[PDB]
Formats: sequence, structure tokens, C-alpha cells
Amino acid sequence: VHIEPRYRQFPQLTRSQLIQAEFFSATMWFWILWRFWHDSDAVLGHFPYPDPSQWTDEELGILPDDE
Amino acid sequence: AFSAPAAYLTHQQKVLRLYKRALRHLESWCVHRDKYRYFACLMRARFDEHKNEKDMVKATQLLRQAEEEFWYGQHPQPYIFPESPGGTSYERYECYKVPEWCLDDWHPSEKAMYPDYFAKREQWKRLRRESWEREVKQLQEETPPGGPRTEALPPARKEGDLPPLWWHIVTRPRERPM
Amino acid sequence: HAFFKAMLFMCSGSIIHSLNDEQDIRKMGGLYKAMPFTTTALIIGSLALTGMPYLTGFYSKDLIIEAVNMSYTNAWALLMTLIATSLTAAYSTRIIFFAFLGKPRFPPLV
Amino acid sequence: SDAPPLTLEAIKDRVLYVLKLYDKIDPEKLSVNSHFMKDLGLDSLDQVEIIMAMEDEFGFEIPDIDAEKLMCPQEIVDYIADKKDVYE
Amino acid sequence: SKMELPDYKQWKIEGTPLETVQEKLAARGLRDPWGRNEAWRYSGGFANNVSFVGALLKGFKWGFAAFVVAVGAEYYLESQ
Amino acid sequence: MLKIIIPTTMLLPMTWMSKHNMIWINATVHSLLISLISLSLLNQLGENSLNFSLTFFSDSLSAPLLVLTTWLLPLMLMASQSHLSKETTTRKKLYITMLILLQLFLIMTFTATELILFYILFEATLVPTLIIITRWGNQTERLNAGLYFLFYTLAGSLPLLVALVYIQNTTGSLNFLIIHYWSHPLSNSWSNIFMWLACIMAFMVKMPLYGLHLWLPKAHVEAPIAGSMVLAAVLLKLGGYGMMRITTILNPLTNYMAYPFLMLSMWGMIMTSSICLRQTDLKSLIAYSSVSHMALVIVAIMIQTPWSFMGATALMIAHGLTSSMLFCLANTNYERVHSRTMILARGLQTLLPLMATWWLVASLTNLALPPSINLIGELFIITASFSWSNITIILMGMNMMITALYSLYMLITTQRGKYTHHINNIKPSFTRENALMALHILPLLLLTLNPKMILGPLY
Amino acid sequence: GAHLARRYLGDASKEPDPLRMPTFPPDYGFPERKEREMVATQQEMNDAQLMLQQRDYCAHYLIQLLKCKRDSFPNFLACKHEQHDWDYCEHLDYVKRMKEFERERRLLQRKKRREQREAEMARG
Amino acid sequence: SGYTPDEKLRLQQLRELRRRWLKDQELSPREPVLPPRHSIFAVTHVLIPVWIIHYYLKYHVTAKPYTVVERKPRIFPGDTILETGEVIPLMKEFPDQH
Amino acid sequence: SFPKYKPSRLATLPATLDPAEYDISPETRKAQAERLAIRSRLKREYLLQYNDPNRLGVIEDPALIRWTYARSANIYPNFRPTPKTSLLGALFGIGPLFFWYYVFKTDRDKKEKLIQEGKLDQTFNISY
Ligand SMILES: CCCCCCCC/C=C\CCCCCCCC(=O)O[C@H](COC(=O)CCCCCCC/C=C/CCCCCCCC)COP(=O)(O)OCCN
Ligand SMILES: CCCCCCCCCCCC(=O)SCCNC(=O)CCNC(=O)[C@H](O)C(C)(C)COP(=O)(O)O
Repeated sequence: VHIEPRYRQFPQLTRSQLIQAEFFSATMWFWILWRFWHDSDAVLGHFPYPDPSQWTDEELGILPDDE
Repeated sequence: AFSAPAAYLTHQQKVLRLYKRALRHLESWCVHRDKYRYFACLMRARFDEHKNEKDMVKATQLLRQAEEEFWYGQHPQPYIFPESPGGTSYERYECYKVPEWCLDDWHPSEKAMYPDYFAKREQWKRLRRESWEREVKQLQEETPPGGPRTEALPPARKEGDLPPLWWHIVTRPRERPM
Repeated sequence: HAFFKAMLFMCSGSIIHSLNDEQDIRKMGGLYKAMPFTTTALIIGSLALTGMPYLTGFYSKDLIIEAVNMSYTNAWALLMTLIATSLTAAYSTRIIFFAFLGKPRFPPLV
Repeated sequence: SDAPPLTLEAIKDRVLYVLKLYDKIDPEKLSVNSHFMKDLGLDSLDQVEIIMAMEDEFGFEIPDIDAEKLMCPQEIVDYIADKKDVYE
Repeated sequence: SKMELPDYKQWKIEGTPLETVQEKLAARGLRDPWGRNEAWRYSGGFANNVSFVGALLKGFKWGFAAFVVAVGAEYYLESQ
Repeated sequence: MLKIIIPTTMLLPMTWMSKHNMIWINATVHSLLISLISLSLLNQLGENSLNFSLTFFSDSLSAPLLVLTTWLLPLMLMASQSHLSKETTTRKKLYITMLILLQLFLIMTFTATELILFYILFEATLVPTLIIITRWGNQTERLNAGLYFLFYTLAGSLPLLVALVYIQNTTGSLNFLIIHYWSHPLSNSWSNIFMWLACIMAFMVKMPLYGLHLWLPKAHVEAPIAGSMVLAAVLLKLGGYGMMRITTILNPLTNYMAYPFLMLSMWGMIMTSSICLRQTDLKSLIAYSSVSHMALVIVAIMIQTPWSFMGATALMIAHGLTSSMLFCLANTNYERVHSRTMILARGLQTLLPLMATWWLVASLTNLALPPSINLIGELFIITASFSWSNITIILMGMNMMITALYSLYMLITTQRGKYTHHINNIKPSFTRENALMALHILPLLLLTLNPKMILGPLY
Repeated sequence: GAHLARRYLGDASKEPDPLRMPTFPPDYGFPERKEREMVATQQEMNDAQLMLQQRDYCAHYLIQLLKCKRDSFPNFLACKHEQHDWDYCEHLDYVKRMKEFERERRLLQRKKRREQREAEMARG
Repeated sequence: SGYTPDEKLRLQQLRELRRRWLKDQELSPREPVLPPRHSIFAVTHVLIPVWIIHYYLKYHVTAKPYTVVERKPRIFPGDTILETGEVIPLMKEFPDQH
Repeated sequence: SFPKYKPSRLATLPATLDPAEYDISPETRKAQAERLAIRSRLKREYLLQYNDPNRLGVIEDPALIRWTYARSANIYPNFRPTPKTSLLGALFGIGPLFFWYYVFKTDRDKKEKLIQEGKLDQTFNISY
């Protein structure tokens, strides 16, 4: 592959480098989409985070402010 | 680096040096080309607005104020050409530079390769050996009794003379020796 | 980190060699189209360095950040870690913007 | 490989190319031996701008002490050739 | 090998940011005598370039197409 | 051990009966053969020493020193013959005779069973060195240097002699075996304090101790190349060997007494390392580096632990080899350019690549790169000092930094940069100089391959 | 998080101390409490060489997961169920720790308020 | 401004001399007068070193105690030992939190 | 108009910011001419030997010889015992020694006192 200078013009390009660049960007994006589709919980979490305010006093074993 | 410096700089020389420094640092601040062109034209207009000042005292005061402004507003990280005294490849190829006299120390086996090059080298050495005394005589005659005021050297003036003190300027190693 | 850091330095060296040993980003113009493979390699490396999900940098940096957030730790250290992981994306943006986008700023002998 | 073996003709062509793109100098009347101050009628600031344009074109910087003495394109190309070791 | 420089008269500031810079200079009585030395940075194959988001989503089209066709194959492969 | 002593006394008439153009060859060959013979002394025991007779014995501490001396003699012979080419035959034979006498005195010194015979030989080593310095030195200060080399020594060693004879009037023997077996504690009295000082200060001035070191830069800079090699390689180690021998009778007075010498040694290693950073002469830098290393050895001997003694032995051998190599390296450039200024000749890596490789290896070994025996000795001494007191790691640590700096500084000043333009007589390196460097450097790494041979009797 | 703001800006006494917890008896508010049981024996955990920190109450699921990973070695995508069970056990343990924190918080609040109210009643 | 005639003339003379010197640096076509299988790499660089290393470890290093020490293999409930043949019981009847 | 720059020892004053170079006198011009004449004479003297075809060796520089001699051998002849010299010598050559002696003696006294009471945790301390 012989590529010569241009002097104020866009350089010459061979089809192989565009093909490889586009292919690699494409497989990166495909991998990201496929992994997100199959392992979404790795980003959004898996188990629900509980809110302690909705826990009953009886469950926590606290006397009704009398004893 | 090639020219002999003078005893001092004149007012116009300092003005031009400040102009060049200001333009370069403004380009460092204005990365993109159109913005740089706009602000460089503005700087040129600001610069030649006081171009016709006949009072030298006010001229020097303006120069001093301009230099103070430059020092305040300079770029801490200006663009440097890669081979300039501050560039990232300034003295990169100095280790590859070898002086020519080293070729005298080569083994005759090493000199057996490249016979024509060493024949040409012998021709050059003969030329220098023949020209040395004429160079010394010319330097003696041209120079004043007190001594030489500047570092400038005279050229050859006679029929077959060479410029005095030429050997180490002509036989520079190279810019990209290897 | 080894993978994408080595690759980022390699792409930087490729750019330096192409532009006659020039290293200042202020004299690098539009290399997105002029240098396709280098462009995609640097983009992938930058996205991995910033911890884009499911890339190589994610599987360690994300876990590190969420382990720092959920530990009994110094508060100033946590805040500085967060500010640093923001500045990481900042300087990756700086590199991409100044080196690959825009119009050429290198000498005319391409 | 690396950059081609730059020659004197290329240096002259590029210097003239930069010069005809200066809006203040007309292309037709410009010649290789034209003095910047006498024939084209430029002052010192224009010479400084020309030197910076040359530096940008060839990718290296000329010190001011040397830059002041260059007054016609032939001197510019001679300085460039001497700096970069160009003999052909 | 053996190519000459392009004709110098094709470099114009027409349709470039240099045009707007020149217009703004004319509004102040100044002029820009170096635009034709920069016109080559906008004239040819450097005329247009992508944005930051456009650069990040370089190979998104082909990757999304592959992901969609793979998922479609997976959905009607469990029908065995 | 007459099987090593007699061949040197035979080296004498062989030199004086040789043809005018064969002295160097014969001397070098037979010195190398004597070194090979002396290699047999390394087979040492684990409990006692090799007691050859009533007069001579070999310990695990003295055998590596003997091997180092016998190995150094051919190196000095090789180094000297370049600058003595124009000398007449008789004066060349006299120079070789001085070197042979010095080696004989050192060999007999390192194996004497009695302390008084050790004193006599350790003082007889003065005469050939002084003659060499004051006769075959190059500049005019050499005479002054000789005086500084002489009286500085004698002022320290004359009291020791007195102490020595006094001891023999009290215990009845100066034999090192009887002295070791019949050892008695020293009380805390003024008489015992001054006995301690008399026994110690001679060896202190020989190392030399900081503040008593002013003779060393003069003597090592003004001497010829062989004189410098023997001064830095072996003659400094006499003080350490003598101190390690004599400390067996000074307990327990040593703990109280050592403090000023320990502080002097530590602050002086710091000061001499700092001095090496601003030195315009190349030989003076190497001299002050020697002072720093010997200060470390002084600390090691003074704290008096087994690990410290192993470190002292290893460091002494390593420093001898390294300093001899560095002095030879400097002398090559000096012979080229006839000046000792360090910034005069620059960028020598461009002109002499293999010589630059030798410079790099010598500078690497000077800064104690692992796993060289330099680093082994230094680390053992540092560990012993840390056990002595945890704060010492400060001062030692600082030394480990400064040393490296000046070492690399030397290299960067001589080999890198751009060559001096007007120096146009840098001839290519000879086979003799390269062989000298290789014969200096290879035994160091070979010793690293088997370190127990230079770790002393405490191993 | 809000607890940090409530403690640093909020009254210190009301908020629980992470280093000193619990400060009330385990059976204070409860009439009776079951003792939490452990499935994996000490010998099994020692043989599995789990870790000094992984030997919690969820160690049995971890042992199952490690065995499943070792058995299905080339298929490193086969141990999804066991991983999920171990994660679920860890989640339950963390939820129980949150329960304990909230218990200490509201016990401290109720106790201090009740003591202050009783003091106010007895002070009049 | 500019060169003086003396500087100009000296520049031309030195420049012509320098071009001549640089021209003389070329090499004529004969200047370097020199005076007078497929998978072999995997054998001399992999197989021989591994032979030497394996022999040295098997017959010299192992011949001394505690030279090559391996941590014990992991043992799980339900496993069978090769040497003794003993089996390990199951694990205490999981509560089955399905 | 703009914030000012103050020079220091390790960050000196630029030439363009120097007020001495903006208020010049014919005496200053004569001095500059003399300096240039001296420099040019020295440069010619050097270049005459540098380009000599018959010169083999090094060109001896009297300035370098003077520098080395002044930095090495001219110091003691020009030394006078003054209050400043005596104070600086005493401080820099005495203070560190006693400082380190006090530090090390205190450390070792503490360690010995701790050892005497039998509470130092010297278990496994085999090598010393
Ligand atoms: C270049 C520097 C070298 C100079 C250093 C030289 C100084 C060496 C240290 C002084 C050595 C003098 C001691 C001589 C040998 C003593 C042996 C001995 O044990 O004798 C003692 C006696 O000790 C003495 O008599 C010593 C007195 C000192 C006299 C000479 C003074 C020399 C200078 C002293 C101060 C110097 C301090 C060291 C030098 C510091 C560095 C400048 C016991 O004798 P008895 O009388 O039987 O006692 C028991 C019954 N009553
Ligand atoms: C980017 C941050 C730094 C930039 C800030 C810089 C600020 C400085 C801007 C203001 C500078 C001035 O105007 S300072 C104005 C100085 N005034 C004079 O010099 C009057 C006398 N004029 C002459 O001598 C000649 O005409 C001469 C002009 C030399 C041309 O010479 P030629 O015609 O023969 O080439």
C-alpha cells in the first residue's frame, strides 16, 4: 500500500481501514446492547431497597411507650 | 543563530520582537484559525495605531506599558515548535551527531569499505590545508589594530580564496545524521 | 486498566508519528475522518476509561465506586473520589474534542 | 516511510505559494528576486507577518535576528535550504 | 510521487468562518490579508465533521442492527 | 602459608632479571598465577581458623582480603604500563618493585597471629605507597599530599604501639588466639578509657573517620593510577580488619565509648555524600564516595553485632573492587585529555560506547543495586543499625538517596550530553583498558553468585 | 444518607452509634426471640477454605456455588442459580442489619422521650 | 535592514561550499564493499527449556522437603476422596427458601 | 493597570520588565560597545585555534582553570577568622553532632529502661 502526500488536501484512504474501524465500533456497540439486554440488573440493581419507615413496631419489638 | 549580534537592540527591533511574541502567544490563546485571524488583525490595528509618534519618550513609555501587559497576559503554556529550544524534540538527534575527525581513527579494514568517500575526504583535507594560511593573512589584514569590534567575518575577495574560518561551518555533521 | 491505558498511549503515539512528531493538541485538527482506526480505538479506550457499562473498565471501576459509597469511610475522601471520577470524563472529552473534532490545524504538508 | 527528500524546487514553490496568498502582494508582479520594501512597498510589520507565515508553512521557527535580514524570497529559500541541509 | 501543488486561485474565503471574520473586520475598518492562506483548512475534504455525540455513536447503526437480528433469532429459537 | 609468600619474593628477582621489553609480561603472568594459588585459602572451617604455624593463620575474615590483594596486583601492573612508557628501564623495575613490596607487606599483614607483628607490617605498608605517590605523581601538590598521608597515619598509630606493649605487660601475650580465649572485661576508669582510645584511633584514622579524612582526597587525587587503586581497594580495609580484631578486648567499655564515633560516622557519611554533589574534579568525587562507604563500615564495626560484621566484610570487599574500577575509568579519560576537570570532556558515550557501558556498570555497583554484594553488605549493616536504634533508618536512608544522585550525576556529566567541539584527540579504546574493566567487573558478579565466601567468620 | 444529616446536624442522642450498637438487651422489646441458626458446619467451612469474612450465615450457598463453579469449569456461564441464591441470602442478611439499625434508632427515641416525659410528670 | 554586501557574499560562498560538502557525502553504487526449518523455533525455545525445567524440578527440587508446597485442594460436601475412598455427607437439609 | 510582578531569588526579573533597559544613556551605549568588543576579541581568539588544521589536542581555557583553582585551592589563603565565620563554623560543625547524640542517647535509654522492666515484646527476636 503506497500512499503519497497531498499538500492541503484530504489524505488518501484505503477501504480496509474504514471497514475495520466501522466493524470494531459496531461490535463494541453490539456487545454493549447485548450485555445490557441480558444483564440489566448489573446496572439497575437486582433486589429492592426497603424503606424502614414502613416497618411495624411489633416487628421491631418496641413497647407502646408505656412500660 | 547564523548572524552576528549587535552591541544593542534599536527601538524598532524591540518593537518588532514584542509584536512577534504577542502574536505567537495570542495564537496560543486562540487555538482556532478564524478567531486567531480576527484577534491578530485587532492586535495589528492596536499596534500601528501609535505608529506615527514622533516623540521617542512617549514611544518608550508605550513600549514599557505594552511589555507589562504582555507579561501579565502571557500564556503559561505557549505553543513551541518541536525543534525549537523549548520543543519536545529539541536536542533529540544530538547523540547521533559524530564529528568528522573521528573518521581519521577508523581501522584500514573499515576504510577499505568506501574508498571513493575517503578519496573525496582527502581532497577536502588538502583544500583546507592549502587555504589556511591565506585565510589567516586575510583576517590579519582586514582587522583593525585595536581588535575586532563585532563577530562578523569578511568574505573571500581574491581569485581563488575561500572565506576565512570556513571548515567547521561547512563540515557540520547534519541535522538528521542517522 | 492495563489494556485500555496501553491502547490509549499507542493511539497517541500513532497520532504523533502521523503529524511529524507533533504532540500539542492545539495543532491537531479533524482526525475523525483522516484516521478512522485510530479514532475508533481512542473512542473505545476513552469509553472504557470512564467506566461505560459492560466494557472492561466497568467491571472494576463501577464496583470500586459502589464499594466506596457503602463503607464506613472518611467523607472528604469519598467526595474527592467522586470529583476525580467526574474530572476523568472531563479530560477524556478534552482529548477527543481537541484532537479529533473540528478543522485541521497542522502544517499543510499532509 | 518518513517525509520525502525535500528539494530546492519544492522550497521555492512553497515559498512563492505562501507569498501569492498574501492579499497585500499582487501575484503577477511578484518575482523570486523582489525586495519586500522597495518593489512591493511593505513595512516591517508585514515582513514579520511574512516570516511567521513561512514558519507555519515549513513547521519550524526562524530566530528574529536572522529573520530581520531576509528581504526577498530568494533569501527565504536559501535560509530554509541551509537550515534543513538541502543541496539538490 | 511526482505531484504538483494545487492552483493557488481556488482558495477563497467564500462560505467559511473566514467570511464572517472578514465581515466583522469591515464593520471596524480593518481587513484580514491572510484568509486565503487558511482557506484550505475548510475547502476540500475537511468541509464538514461530526459532533461529539456523533463521534461517540460511530458504529451504533450496525451494532444495533446485529443486536436486533440476534434477539429476533433468540425469540424464535426457544420455540423448539 | 609460605606457599604464597615465597612466590612474591621470587617475583622480585624475576622482575630485576628480566629483559628490558619483557618485564610487564612476566610480572602480569606470575602475579595471576600467584592469585590462582591464593584462591585455595577460601576453604575455611566453621569453628576455628586455619592455623598454619606459630606465626601465620588464616581466618574467614582475612582470606577474601588476601585474595583481593593478590588479584589487584596484576590489575595495577596492567594500568601502570601505559603512562610509564617513556620511563627508563631501571625506574620501571623500581616501580614494579614498589608494587611487589606493597603486596608482600599486605599479604603478611593479613595473616599475622600476633598484634605487634601486625602493627609492624601495617606500618611498613607506608613506605612504598609514599614513595610511589611522591615520585611518580604528576602535579606539584603530590609532595604535600605525601606529608598528609604520612603524619596523619603516624599520629594515630604511635599511641597504639604504646598500648600494645602495655597489654603484653599485663596479660603476657599478644597472640590473637590467646587474647580471644583469655578475654577479660574492661572496667570504667580513665586509664581504660585512654587505653580504648589508643587502641581505636589508629584504625579510625586509617578508615578514615570523618573529621580525620583530610589526608585522603589529597593522597588519592595526587597519586598515580596504581597508587590510587591500592589506596582505595586494600589499604583502607586495614583499619576495618584491625578494628574487628582489636574490639575483642575492649568490651564492655565499647558501648559507652562508641557514641561520638557513631555520630561522627553517620553525620559524616551525610556530609561527604553531599560534598560529592558539588565537585569539579573527577578523582575527588570518588575519594569522597570512598569516605562515605568507609563511614558505613565504621558504624557496622562499632555497633558490634554478627549481622553488622557480615555486612562490614561484604561492603569492604565490594567497595575495594568498585573504587578500583572507578579510578581506572577516570584515568582512561585523564590519559586522553590530560585534565581532571569533570565538565571538560562531555558526551563520551558518542565516541566510546563500550567505555560508557563500563562506566554504567561501575556507577550501578557504586549505588548498591541488588543483588550485588554492595547491596548485601549495605542492607546487613542497615538492619543491624535498625536493631541498635530505630531512628538510624533516617540517616542511612538519606545516604541511600544522596549516593545514587551523585553516582548518576557523574555518569550524566561524562557520558551523556554533546561532545566538546574542540577536543579532537579521543582515540578509540585499547584492548588493555577494556580488559582491565572486565577483570574488575566480572569477579563482583561471580561473588554475588556465591555470597557466603565474603561474609566473614560470623557466617 | 439522611441519617448522617440527622446525626451531625440533628441531636446526637436520638441517633444510633454505628460503633456502639446495640445498647439495649436483645430480648428487651420482644417477648421471645428465636436463635438464628447456621446450616454449614465449622468443619465444612474449614474444608471449603472460604474466608474469615465469607464464613457468615450465608456460607452454605457459597459452598454450593463454589462446588457448582468447579464442576462446570469450561462453562463459566452455568452457575447462575447458585449465584442468585447466594446473593439473595446476602440481601436478606443486609435487610436484617437494617432492621437492627432501625430497631436501635426507634428504641433510643422512644426510651429517651418516655424518660423525659416521666421526668416532667414527676417534676410537677 | 537586511544583509550587507559583505555578509551576502560570504553567505553565498559558504553556502556553495556547504552544498559541495553535502554532495560529496553520497555513496557510490559500490561503497559498502563487503569482504568475504518451519517449526524449529518451538523446539529450541520452548520444548528444550521445558524439558530441562521439568527434569530439574522432578528429580532435584522435589528430592528435598518443603521445596514445592501446594495449598490443599478444596473439599466440598458430597465429594469423594481418591486415596481413602471416603465420601463426605450432604449439608443439613436446606430450608428451601424457594 | 494590571497586577504587578515581583522578582525573587529563584524567579528573577525579565529583561523586558527591567526599568534599566528603558531609560538608556550614551554612557550605557559606550559600555555595551566595549562589552561587545571584548566578546568579539575572545571569540576571534578561540576561532583562530578551533579552525587550525595543524592543531591536535584540546584548547586550554584560562577561564575554566581559574574557576577550578578558585573553587579548590584559593579558598584557604583568603580565609580570615571573623565572628561570622567562627559562628557559622561552630554551628554547622557542632550542632548536628550533639543533636543526634541527644536523640540517640534518649532513644537507647528509653529502650534499655523498657527492657529492664521486662515489657518490650521481644518474642521471635532471634537475629540482631
Ligand atoms: C591525626 C589524628 C591522630 C591523633 C590521635 C592520637 C590520640 C590517641 C589517644 C591518646 C592515647 C594516649 C594513651 C597512651 C596509651 C595508654 C595505655 C594505658 O592503659 O595507660 C593507662 C594510663 O593512661 C594514660 O596515662 C593516658 C594519659 C594521656 C597522656 C597523653 C595525652 C595525649 C592527648 C590526650 C587527649 C587526646 C584525645 C584523643 C585525640 C582527639 C582527636 C584530636 C594505664 O596506666 P597506669 O598508670 O598503670 O594506670 C593504672 C594504675 N594507675
Ligand atoms: C496575547 C497577550 C499578549 C498581547 C498583549 C500585547 C499588548 C501590546 C499592544 C500595544 C503595542 C503598541 O502599540 S506600542 C507602540 C509603539 N510606538 C512606536 O514605536 C512609534 C514609532 N514607530 C516606529 O518606530 C516604526 O513605525 C515601527 C512601529 C517600529 C515599525 O517600523 P517599520 O515600519 O519600519 O517596520
